[PDB]
Amino acid sequence: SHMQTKIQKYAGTAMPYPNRTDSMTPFYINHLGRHGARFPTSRKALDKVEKVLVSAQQENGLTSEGMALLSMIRRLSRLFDGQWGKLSKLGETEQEGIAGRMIRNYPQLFSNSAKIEAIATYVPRSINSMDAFLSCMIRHNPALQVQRSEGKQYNHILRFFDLNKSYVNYKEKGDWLPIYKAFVHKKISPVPIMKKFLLNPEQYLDKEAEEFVMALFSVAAILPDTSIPLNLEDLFTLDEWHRYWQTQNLWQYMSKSSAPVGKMLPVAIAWPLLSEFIRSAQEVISGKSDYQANFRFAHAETVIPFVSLMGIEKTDVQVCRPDSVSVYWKDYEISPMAANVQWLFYRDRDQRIWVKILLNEEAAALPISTACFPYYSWEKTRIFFNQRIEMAKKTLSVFN
Repeated sequence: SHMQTKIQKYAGTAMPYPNRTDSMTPFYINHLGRHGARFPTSRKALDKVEKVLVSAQQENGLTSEGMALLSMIRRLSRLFDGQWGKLSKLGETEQEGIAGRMIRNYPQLFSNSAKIEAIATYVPRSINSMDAFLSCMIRHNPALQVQRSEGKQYNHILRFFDLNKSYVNYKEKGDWLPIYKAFVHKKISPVPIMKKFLLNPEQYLDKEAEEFVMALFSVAAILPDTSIPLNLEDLFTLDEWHRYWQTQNLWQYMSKSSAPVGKMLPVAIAWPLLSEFIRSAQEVISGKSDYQANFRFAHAETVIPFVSLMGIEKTDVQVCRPDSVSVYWKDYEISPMAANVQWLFYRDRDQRIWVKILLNEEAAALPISTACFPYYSWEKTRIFFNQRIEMAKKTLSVFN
């Protein structure tokens, strides 16, 4: 159903990894993956919902469906306790699927004693995502050679967003914040939603009504990622989900991607990862290294600026009008749960190197020419990426 599939898209970066199917041969794969589907990282939204409903209960202010909602929220509070930020069973099976289709699509690459390396951040959901992925790989071919490592030593290429002080300030206090808040006031109409759950929804101040509804969307958006057999998606109409998504999509765009208000600073900070991608590929191409694949497990704030910095079409657009961002830039197409980028390298009969870019396992486009899409000349692509890195360094030089 197109309605239910649109509602899933409106979960934004909390969308579960989409459904993918099986199916020449690459000699190398260069990979970046976000962790799989996870529990919420913060109790703030759930607490806010429970607090508002509990006060309404003591005021005898709940509708029949509001009482049903409160009972559910108390249950979720018990089920989420001790589980915040953890990879879910669904998150493991997403990684098993991504690895599984890779192995079946390219059996020759991972055959015999092929060599692979994986790295992850120090964050458990990303370590455990790498392990679900690696376990699948080893199950299919126990003769793989496997190097596994993780931790803060990879902060420079996987958590660059924590290391640049101008970006940290921008993320926390930047000029995007008033724009986001104004956009929320325009998009979000709380009274229809609160009318389902609360008697006299009009007695609530606009700000607390907004905050309650925003929190409830947040709880409902993350529940499909937890492997808990409970659902809140029908609380909202398709239009209401659409409006909520528009606000969160704008937040991700402005805080983490190419919005004009960010002056490309949020994108520029990813250049060390793009540099390391090129370096690992060049060493395999030359023979200095003989890895068949490099895998990397990290975060949405790793993937989003990395994709924009590569210049994948429709991901680095600099949209001048906030209300237009949703038409041109879709975070669920870029960084859903388990979002991943794969560079597949090929050698043709004349020994020329070609690369194919997969974004969530579908061919992605670069703003350079090729006579045989989706394959790009590696020479052309490397030069293009090196120019992107040089641009990124210039951008960072203008913000200390």
